[PDB]
Formats: sequence, C-alpha cells, structure tokens
Amino acid sequence: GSHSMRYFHTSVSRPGRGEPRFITVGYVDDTLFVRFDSDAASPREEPRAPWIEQEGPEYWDRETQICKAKAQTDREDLRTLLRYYNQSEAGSHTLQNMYGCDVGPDGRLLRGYHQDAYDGKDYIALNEDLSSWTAADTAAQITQRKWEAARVAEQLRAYLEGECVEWLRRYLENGKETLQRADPPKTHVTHHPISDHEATLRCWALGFYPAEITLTWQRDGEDQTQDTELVETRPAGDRTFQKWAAVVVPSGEEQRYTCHVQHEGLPKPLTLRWEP
Amino acid sequence: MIQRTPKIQVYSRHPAENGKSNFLNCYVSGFHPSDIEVDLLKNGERIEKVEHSDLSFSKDWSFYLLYYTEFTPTEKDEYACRVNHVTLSQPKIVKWDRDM
Amino acid sequence: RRRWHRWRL
Ligand code: NA
Repeated sequence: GSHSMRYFHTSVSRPGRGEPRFITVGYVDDTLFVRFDSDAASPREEPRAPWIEQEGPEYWDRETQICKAKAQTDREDLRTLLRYYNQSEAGSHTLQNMYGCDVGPDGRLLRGYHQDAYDGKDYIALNEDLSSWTAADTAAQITQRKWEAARVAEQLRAYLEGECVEWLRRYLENGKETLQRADPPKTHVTHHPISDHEATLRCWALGFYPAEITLTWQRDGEDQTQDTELVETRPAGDRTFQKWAAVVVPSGEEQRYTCHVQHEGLPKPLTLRWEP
Repeated sequence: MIQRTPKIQVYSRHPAENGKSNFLNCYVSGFHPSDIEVDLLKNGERIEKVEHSDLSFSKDWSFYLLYYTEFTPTEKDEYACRVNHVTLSQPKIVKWDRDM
Repeated sequence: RRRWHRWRL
C-alpha cells in the first residue's frame, strides 16, 4: 500500500556539561533503519535494518557528515532560541526536527514534511503546499521571514518531491522481504478471575507489523468502548508490536462477549471469544 | 515550560513460560522533557547491562524509549521497572505481571 | 538518504 520515510532529530542542551546531546534516527514505515548519537566515542551513522547494510562506504560517510553538521547547526539554533524567547543560559532546552515523505501504492508523492519544535511545542512547519510556512508564535515568525527571504521552501520542495521519494522507493525494493510484508496479529483471549463474581477477559494481539491495529470488545454485538481498558500499542523489541483490550465480565456472562481485530495483514476482521 | 509525565508498560516479548528465556521490556512513552532514568529490577535489585532504544518521538513531539534485557522468568522471581522523570516527586515502580 | 541542512533559525 502506501509508505513513509522519516528522519527524526533531537538536540538537548546541558549548560555546564558540554555541548548538546544530539540523537537522530530514520524510519521507513514502522521500521528503524539508521541511527546516530553524538555521544558515541567517534560517532558514525549506523545501520539498524539488514536492507540498508548494502549501501556503500560513500553513503555512510555522507550520512555521517550530514548528522555531524545537524548536531552543529542545532547548537547554534538552540543559542538563537534563547535570544528569541528571552531565556537564561542556565536551563536545558530541546530542539526537535522531523522531515520526510509519504508515497502512495504507485510510489507517487502524497505529502512532504519539514517541521520543528522547541521545548516540546510547535515552532515552525512547512505547509502541505511545500511552499509556505506556519509559524507558531512571533519568535517563529522571525525564522519565517528569514526563510522566505532565502527561498528555503523551494529547496525543501525539490528534495521532498525528488530524492525523498526516489530513495524511499529504493529502500522499499531493497527491503521488499520485510517492508512489503504485513505480519498479522496472533490472537487469543485470556480469563483472569477477580472474585467468584467477575473476571477480566483480555484480548491479545501479538507479533504484528505494522503497528496500526483496531481491537474492540462487543457484548451481544454492541461496542463496549466506555468499559474497555485498551493499552497503548507497544513494541515487542523484535520489529513487531503488541496490544490488548480488556473488559470486566460478570460470572457466567462470558459467551456474550466477542473481541474484534482489524489489521491490514488480515483479509477480514477477526472475531474471537473466550474458549475454556 | 509544559512537561508531560511518562506512560509506563512492563511486559515480556513472548508469553511467559517458567524456565524459558525471554525478554523483559519497559516501554516509556508520552513524556517531555526527554531526560529519564529507567532501571529494570529482579527481586528489588538493579539488573546490569540493560539496553535501550535510541530516543525518538511521536507526532505530538512526545518521546518514547524501550528498555530491555534477556530474562528467564520463574514462579518466585519478581521483576519490575523503576522510572524517574522531572514530573515525578518519587520514582515510580511498576511491577511485571505476566498476564499484562 | 538525508539532506544537508544549510539553514538557521
Ligand atoms: Na531532557
């Protein structure tokens, strides 16, 4: 189907404790494929998926230099933001940046992105037009004026419509074993006595990829949204994800309850019940 | 500055079977700022050489990390995750429950 | 692959 590529970056200042810490990671869909951490002894961008390992030394050298450069420009930008917000040099602050692209099943650009946040709040974002900006406040408007003057959007647009999509397509091909495979959830229902009067029914979805999933409980066909404990989808640590949904059921009433699972890896939504 | 307290889940990679090697995970998410300290505990003591993912974030800019270690669950051994963050006056301890 | 970031806030 559709796919995405994202590069995420975080710099965190630490006054009196040297230069900011810089960490960046790249993803295709829900798959991590590259990482860089400035605090590694002689830091390099490193592979984190098998299908990127085949890129040659020139690729890793360029990537590494780009990461080092962004760490350095982030240091300058953190200093600028202290000025823009009239802040002291004593505190730790955070600068986050994301950029990348979404493509459709045919490989065509669906959306490009480039956006920044300061201290966990929106700062400036490239709009969906890839031609104009949304500034969150009067500080970000200063950046906007500079970036309008320098025709920054046009340069980002050229990357997002060109290289971003072209390299994503390359990765999807080289990684076709995994990036183009959905792993359906393995599902089951468990029963957890609370007392002689009631028990929890917990519906599990394990080992699925990608992360998007819907899990719901029904009682005689009616959705139990308000009475369901639904945990956040969580990584298993091996590429796949987990989720569960639980409801408290009076003794003897279990056969009224069905769990429903939707995942792109499932041809049709599944219906499960507790089987003693 | 607005701060967001971490969500915490402690769980295993595979369904727990006593005597069978597995991975113990502590997933912390939805937090800001990014500095956070996480320990995994076996019978109240810190497990050594725990690994973690590289810092990343969600669409809303909040951070997430996975801490993990190999472990072999038993009937009697108790595992937990201890999390400290600026939003917490006291570190939060979440016990591992093999049924969650 | 990445892009060089030339810009400053
Ligand atoms: Na921090």
